[PDB]
Amino acid sequence: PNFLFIFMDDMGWRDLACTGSTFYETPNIDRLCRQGMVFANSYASCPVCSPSRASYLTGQYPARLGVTDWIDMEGTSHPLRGKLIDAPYIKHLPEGEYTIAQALKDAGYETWHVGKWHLGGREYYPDHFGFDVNIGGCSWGHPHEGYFSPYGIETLPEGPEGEYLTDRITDEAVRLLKERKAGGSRKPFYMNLCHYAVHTPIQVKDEDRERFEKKAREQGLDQETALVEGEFHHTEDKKGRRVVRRVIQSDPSYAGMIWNLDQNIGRLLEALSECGEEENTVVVFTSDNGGLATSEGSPTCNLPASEGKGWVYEGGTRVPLIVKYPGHVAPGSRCDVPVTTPDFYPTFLELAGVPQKSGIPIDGRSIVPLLAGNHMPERPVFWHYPHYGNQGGTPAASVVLGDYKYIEFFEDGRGELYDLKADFSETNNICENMPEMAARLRMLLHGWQREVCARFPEVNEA
Amino acid sequence: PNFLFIFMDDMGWRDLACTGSTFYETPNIDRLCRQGMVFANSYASCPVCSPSRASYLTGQYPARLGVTDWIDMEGTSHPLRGKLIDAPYIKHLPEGEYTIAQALKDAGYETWHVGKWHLGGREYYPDHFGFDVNIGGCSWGHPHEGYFSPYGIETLPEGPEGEYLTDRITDEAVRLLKERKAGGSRKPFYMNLCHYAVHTPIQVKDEDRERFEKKAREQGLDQETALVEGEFHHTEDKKGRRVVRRVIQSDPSYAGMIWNLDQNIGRLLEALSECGEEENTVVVFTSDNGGLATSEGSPTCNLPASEGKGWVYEGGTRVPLIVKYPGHVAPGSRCDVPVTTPDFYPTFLELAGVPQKSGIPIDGRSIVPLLAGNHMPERPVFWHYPHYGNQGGTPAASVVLGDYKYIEFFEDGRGELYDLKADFSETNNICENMPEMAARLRMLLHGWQREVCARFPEVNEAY
Ligand SMILES: [Ca+2]
Ligand SMILES: [Ca+2]
Repeated sequence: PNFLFIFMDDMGWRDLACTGSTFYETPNIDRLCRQGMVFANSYASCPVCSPSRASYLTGQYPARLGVTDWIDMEGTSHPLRGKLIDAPYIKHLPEGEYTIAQALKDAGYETWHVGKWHLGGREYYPDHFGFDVNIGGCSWGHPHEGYFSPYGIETLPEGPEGEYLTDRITDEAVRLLKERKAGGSRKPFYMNLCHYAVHTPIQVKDEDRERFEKKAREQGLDQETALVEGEFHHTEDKKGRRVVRRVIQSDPSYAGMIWNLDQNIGRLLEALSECGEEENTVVVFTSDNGGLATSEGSPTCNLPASEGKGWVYEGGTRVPLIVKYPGHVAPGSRCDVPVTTPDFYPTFLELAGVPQKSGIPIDGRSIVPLLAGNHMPERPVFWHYPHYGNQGGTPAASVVLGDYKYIEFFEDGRGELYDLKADFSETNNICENMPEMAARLRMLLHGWQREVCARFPEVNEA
Repeated sequence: PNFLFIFMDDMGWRDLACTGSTFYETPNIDRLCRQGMVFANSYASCPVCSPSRASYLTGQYPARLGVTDWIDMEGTSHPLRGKLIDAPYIKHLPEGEYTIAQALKDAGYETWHVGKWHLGGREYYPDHFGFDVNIGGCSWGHPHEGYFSPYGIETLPEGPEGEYLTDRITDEAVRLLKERKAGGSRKPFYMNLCHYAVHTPIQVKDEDRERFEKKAREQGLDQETALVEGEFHHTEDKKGRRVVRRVIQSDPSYAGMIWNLDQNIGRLLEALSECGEEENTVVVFTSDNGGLATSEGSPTCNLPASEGKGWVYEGGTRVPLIVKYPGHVAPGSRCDVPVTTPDFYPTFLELAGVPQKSGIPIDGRSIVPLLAGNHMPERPVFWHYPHYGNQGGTPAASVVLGDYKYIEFFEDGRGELYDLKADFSETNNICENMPEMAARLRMLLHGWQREVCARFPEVNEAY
C-alpha cells in the first residue's frame, strides 16, 4: 500500500468547498472527498507550523518533543515578550527521533519528501530522518522570495522565469511517480507532499485572482465589510498594532491560490492513476494548522470556529481531513470522532502491516477502526502552546474530551470551559457553572503536561 | 418580538452554501447565517411534507396528531401497497388543535400565512386555525400547474404572463410588511412564509439555469455521472420502476432555483429592515423534510447523509436551520444539539412570554437555552413513518439518542443500529454488536409509540 500524504500549509477547516466553504471552489478535492471519508472533528496538534509537522513525523505530541513553536531559524523574533516570555523550544526536529519515513523505509518503502520542511538546518534535513529524496525542502517556513521563479530554494533548482511554485512542486511529485513506474514499481512508495500554499504572501496568477473578483462581484461580496479591527496585540514587537479579524470568506486572491491548488491536486491524482496506482495508494489531504484569520492580511475566515492560526481556540486547531483508500474506506462517508495529527504515524504502520519500534513513545492512536466504520473508546486530545505567536493569541494549554473543552491561559492562570456540542463557537465560558467538570479537565491537562515534560513561559520583569 | 418563519419545501440539509453545498450559491442566506445561529443537527419530524407542517404548527409529533403521510387529496395513490399496506392517516389538520397561530393571536399577535399549506381542504384552511391572512395556501402540495403564471392557485389571484411564483410569494410577504408599517405597527406579527420552492417540478428562469450550466462546465461537473439507477420500487403502482439516486450536487436547474430563492430572501429581509423591524424580529430559515435525492428527477444530493426525502435515513430527516434574533442570538455561531420540528411551538411561545394552554400535549421543547449558548438535558428524538412514500423507502420508525440511532422496519421487523458519531453515513449496522443498546433503544421507541397511539401498517395477505 502506497501512502500519498498531501500536507497543506495554513489551510483552515472551512477552506474547502467539501468541508464547508461559502466562497472557495475546489472541484478536484471535492471529488476526492466523494471517493473517501471526511472527518468533521479533525485537529492539528498545534496552532502553528513546525510543531504539528514534527508531531506528524513522530506520532508524538509537540510538548513531548520539545518543538512547541514554529521555528525562527535566525533568532530575530523568538522569544517574544509580553507579560510573559515565550518558552524556549528545540529549533529543529530532535536528532534521535524515529520518524514514519524511517520506519517505512526500514520496511521496504521508497520515501520522498517534497516541499516545505521547516524542521531545521542542513544537519536536520529530510535525508537525516529516513527520506531518500528532498525536492524543495529546506529550513524556510514559506517562500521567502515569493511564489514565482526564481524562488531561492537551495534544494529546488530555478525554473523558467514566471514559473509558479505550486505548479512546479506538483511537477516534481508527478515526476517521482512516473520515474518509479519506469523502473518497475519495485517498492511501495511513501510521499510526504508538503505544499508551500497557502502560506502568505498570497501571490497568484492573475487569471486566477480575476476569476474570484468577478464572483465576489456577481455575489455581492465586494460590498461587505470583510476586515474588522480588534484588540491590541500582546507583545513588545507589535505594541500599537491591532488584531484585524476577517469575518467573511471573500478574498479573491486567496480563492485563486486555492483554485490553482485544486487544479494541481487534479494533475497529481490523475498522474497517480495513469501509473496504475489508484487502487493501492492511501491518499490523505490535511493541513498543519488552522486558517490565517487574525493577522498578516487575514486571507480567510474560520467562523463559526473562533479565531485561527496562533490561537488555541477551535479556529486555530481545526483542520480539513480527507482519507481515500479504494476497497477499504467507504467513499462519500463521514466520521465525527476527534482525530489529531500524531494519529497518522500508527495508522500508517497499521495499514502497512509494520510493528512499532519498542520503546519509542506514541501519543497518537491508529484511526483504522474509524476508517472501517467503528467507534473507539473515548480519549482526550491535548494542546500545549507556551508562546504568543504572531496572530493575536496568548500562551495557553488545552484539552478536549467528549463534548467539553478546557483552556488555561498562562498569563493570568485563568481557565475557560466550553461545551462544544451546545456552543461550537466558544461564546459562553461555563467554568464556574460546572466547577467540577472544570476541575477534572484541569487536572487531566496538568497530568498530561507533567508526563510530556511541558515547559512554561516565565514572567517578564520588564 | 415578531416571528418571520421561512419554511422551505424539500430543501436538503446540504442545499445551502452556509450548510455544506458544493455547487449551490446562496449569498443572501449565507449572510443570514453570518448574523445568527446555524444548527448542525437539525431534523424535520417526518421525511415528507404534511406531517411535519402539522407538527410545526402544533408542537406535537405527527404520530400523535394522526397526520403521518403527505396528504393525497384525490384517492389517486394512497394507500400504497406492497408487502404491507400504507397505514391510514388523517388527511387534514385535526379540528381541535390549538396551533401557534391561534396561541399568538390570542396573545395579541397579527397572524399571516403565505404560500404552501397542504393541510386539508377548505374547511381546514389557515383561517379555521388562527391565521388572519392566507395568500396562496390551499389543498395543493406543489404547483400543480407550474411555477409560471398562471398558477391555478385558488387563493392567489393570477399575475401578468410569465410571472414567477417564488418572486410573487415574496412580493406578497413584502406587501404585508409594508401594510403593517402604513398602519403604524399596532401589533407584533407572526408570519408563516411557506415557499413552494424547492418542490418539483424544477422550473426556473433561463438566466438562472444558464448561470449554473456555465458553472458546471467551468468546474468539470457536467461530464461526471450524477444519477445512478438502483433497486426496484416496493409498491404495486411502481412495479417495474427503479430508484434513481443522485450522487453529486450538479443540477443547473435546481441550482438556478435555489439562486432565485436566494434573491427573494434578500428582498424580504431588506423589506424587513426598511420597516425598522429587523432588530425585534425572530427570523428562522428551515425546511419541512430532507432533499429529493432518489426519485422524481433526483434534483439534489444529501451525501454524506444517506438517501433523502421519504426515507427515515439521515438524508430524509436532516434539514437546514438558521435562527436570527438580533441582540439575543450570538451572530455567526453554531449549536450541535439535536433540534426537531415540534420544538418551535414552545420556543416561540417562550420568546413571546405566552403561557402554553393547559391540557394540550406538546412533545417539543423550547430551544432558547440553545439560542443563549447553554446546554439542555439529553432527550431522544422520534420518527414514525408507517408508509412507503414515493421515493423508495419502506415503512419504518426511528429514535435518535446521543450518538445512537435505531431504526425498525415494518416489512420484516428488522432493526438497524448506527453510531452516528463514528458512522455518520449509516454504513455499518451494529445491532448485533451492541445488543443491549439495541434492546434499550427499541423499547424506548416502542414505549413512545404506545404513548402517541402510533398506527402500524397491515400485512398484505395477497402478496
Ligand atoms: Ca502552517
Ligand atoms: Ca416537503
